[PDB]
Amino acid sequence: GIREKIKLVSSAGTGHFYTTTKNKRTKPEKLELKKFDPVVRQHVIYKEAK
Amino acid sequence: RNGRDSEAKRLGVKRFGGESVLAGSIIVRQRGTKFHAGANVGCGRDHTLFAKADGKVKFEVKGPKNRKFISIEAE
Amino acid sequence: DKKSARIRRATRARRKLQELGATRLVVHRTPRHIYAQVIAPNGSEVLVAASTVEKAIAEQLKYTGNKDAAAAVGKAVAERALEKGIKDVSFDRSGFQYHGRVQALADAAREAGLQF
Amino acid sequence: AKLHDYYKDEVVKKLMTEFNYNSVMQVPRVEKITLNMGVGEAIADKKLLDNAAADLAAISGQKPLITKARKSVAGFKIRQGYPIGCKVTLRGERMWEFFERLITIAVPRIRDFRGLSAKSFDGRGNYSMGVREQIIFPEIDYDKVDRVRGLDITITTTAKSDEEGRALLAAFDFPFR
Amino acid sequence: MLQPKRTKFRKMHKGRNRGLAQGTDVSFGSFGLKAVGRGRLTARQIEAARRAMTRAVKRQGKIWIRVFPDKPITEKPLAVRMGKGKGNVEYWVALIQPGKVLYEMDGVPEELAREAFKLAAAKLPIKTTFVTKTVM
RNA sequence: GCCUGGCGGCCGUAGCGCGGUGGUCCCACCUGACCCCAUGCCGAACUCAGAAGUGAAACGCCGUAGCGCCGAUGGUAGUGUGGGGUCUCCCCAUGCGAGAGUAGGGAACUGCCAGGCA
RNA sequence: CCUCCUAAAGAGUAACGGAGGAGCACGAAGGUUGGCUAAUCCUGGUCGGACAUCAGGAGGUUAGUGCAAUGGCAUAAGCCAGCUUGACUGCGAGCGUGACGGCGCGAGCAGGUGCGAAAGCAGGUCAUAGUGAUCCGGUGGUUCUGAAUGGAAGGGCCAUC
RNA sequence: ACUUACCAACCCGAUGCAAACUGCGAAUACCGGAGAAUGUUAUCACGGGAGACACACGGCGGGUGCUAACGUCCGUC
Repeated sequence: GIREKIKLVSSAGTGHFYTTTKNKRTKPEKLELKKFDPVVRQHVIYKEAK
Repeated sequence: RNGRDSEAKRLGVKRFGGESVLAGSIIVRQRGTKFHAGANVGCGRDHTLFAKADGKVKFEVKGPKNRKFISIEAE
Repeated sequence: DKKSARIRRATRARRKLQELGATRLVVHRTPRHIYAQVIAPNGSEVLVAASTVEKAIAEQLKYTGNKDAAAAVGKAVAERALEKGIKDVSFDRSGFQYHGRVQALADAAREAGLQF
Repeated sequence: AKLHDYYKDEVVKKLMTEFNYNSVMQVPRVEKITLNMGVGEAIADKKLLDNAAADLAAISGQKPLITKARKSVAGFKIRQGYPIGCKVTLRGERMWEFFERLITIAVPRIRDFRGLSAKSFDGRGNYSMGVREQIIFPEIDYDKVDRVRGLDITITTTAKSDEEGRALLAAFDFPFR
Repeated sequence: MLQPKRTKFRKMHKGRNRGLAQGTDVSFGSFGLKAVGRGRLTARQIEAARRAMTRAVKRQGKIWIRVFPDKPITEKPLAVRMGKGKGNVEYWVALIQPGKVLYEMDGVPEELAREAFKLAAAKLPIKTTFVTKTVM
């Protein structure tokens, strides 16, 4: 319902992104997580986008 | 007001005491841990009990609470 | 319930070691002493033991029940373990915190050459 | 401090004599002293509980623990987790220091002091008494109060019955009616 | 007219009335009316029999009712077709098996008890018999 | 042989209560708290350095059918197959046969290791 | 679509049969390490009332679980705190359930990572509802293709709306 | 605060009832292993071709209906 779809984009420039959801109303701060980037095969910071 | 039901889930003991099992075969499907896991038996995320080794299924009752355990005995 | 708390605190690690089928170096601790045993996977036979209440290591200690005593007991149990041929074991703190005398015994065993 | 070794010297001997105990450790020992306020009306404003905590810090040296409402009761408009009180637990040297600071100093300063109760022993050898004015305590200045709130002090013991609990507390010259 | 004060559910299945009665001995009083037959006992029937026997013994002795109607019985209205949901609750019954002691009685002579129980059994739909307290 | 500690087997015939009993070793409480470590306050607990005291509490052992627990035989209910009736429910032949209850039992039994005392 | 019952002690089983829910939520309400144990009542106690916090006692799960019901949960799956991103990528023996489309569980291997001294745990959450095939099309990546040749358009493959 | 011809929760003893209750619990059925005898392989897979998807009554176990119907809806023979 309220909880809207976003993508978390790699910070390695590979164009890889994960996709998730976020409640924008509560906790509006941008999401940031160490996720595995398979293009570079390293754990890298992924930042909220879209 | 009462014309509703859910698709039956086909839960239950899929493999009975003493039968031979290959590794990975589901023994019992269950809501909650009605059967607990013992030797060479793994518990799944939805509490499914499956064989972690090739063997024969064995049922037992163990522990202070008289709980039922599924074990696989290597043949 | 100072006892029952310790057993129900250790029970998860005890059980997990039982499913994994590991030879477990169980440590027991008390205000005056420290005990160590290595117990086979079946959980009903002791292969090697050690304790401050002995005479092999009791006269070389200012006071049984200090970190030096724990280190000595760890060295003794590790030495007799390697003598009897047991190398790879799993530590079982038995509900005591891995902080003080328990870790003293553990690192003594590690230095003496028990892989855990 | 003083009352510790006074207990060990005199009170142990007297209790041994007048209750014919077999072993020294049968004599009761004062375990702990718990001071508490139920703040009550401070659900609307948190500042009252902060003032109460400051009062506890003034009375007892250690800082207080804030207690939660533990459930929801529609009668008093509370819910699980709302701060509704503050408490301090006193053990050992600080317990004996507070026991001095109570029994010697605060006891003679009750308005129309008609003695003190004796039925209040919980039936198992533990005492509890409420003071109706925190200003009774010395460190609480008469000018640094925004609202008047009493408190409760509970003195526990290793006693087995109210009779020997009364004996131990009387051995410290506790007032009674 | 007896009825449960409340129930978990409003409508029970029909079920069956097989088997033999439990509670087949005069436990409270000295005399009792026992069921030889099998069937339902409606709350109206129970009230009718109770009224008859309480009139037979003009406010004297004590009377126990052992059977309580706790089963809802539904009936569909007239000019209505089959299906369209289960019918609405209309009355309550007690299933009676043979041997079930229905009423119990104390504090009266046996002749008056027999007369009162004849007047009561004239209102019930099942054959009954007179029984008396026994030891062991 | 007796006693204690650790880890198991079995999971109430093993528990809960009541009465007694033990400190040589062990265990328990216990003494102190700069430091190792910790309290959403408190050395209460966790933890460290010890050994003045007491087995008070806890713990182990022993006794006690107060409660829990276990529990026949016989009968009863139920039921597979075949047959019958007065067929909403029953009965006959044969095989299986409860639950509840009664009599009675019951104050667990046992394996490896270590220490003390014989 | 999910829970229970009818449903006749494996599965499955119908009616305009009897009763209730779902069309979400949460970057913590996930992972791991360490720790902890409820409801209710009884008694005593300042404002305190039958029911606010405190102290002890009986009690032993009559509590709790993000939301229905069932089944589970003390090693806790319930509560609290520290560090964290395994709500990872490729695969997957072998199973279960479907007419099929599909759905589900899964040890284990490779890579890289979090927590833990370590054994180890982690491929979201106590489990089971929280969903929509195909076609058309939009976005990011990918020189796979590119209608004379080099590009490019368009198309394919991967991620996603 | 006395008190009470009304009422009275808890607990204790006796007494029943339950599809959506279970501190118990069968007979049957079902799954698996081993062994004879018996049965025109009656089992499994793959391929060519179908038909059929209005069922009816009787017995037993039930929902619904009134343990009404040559009623209706399931299970099994």
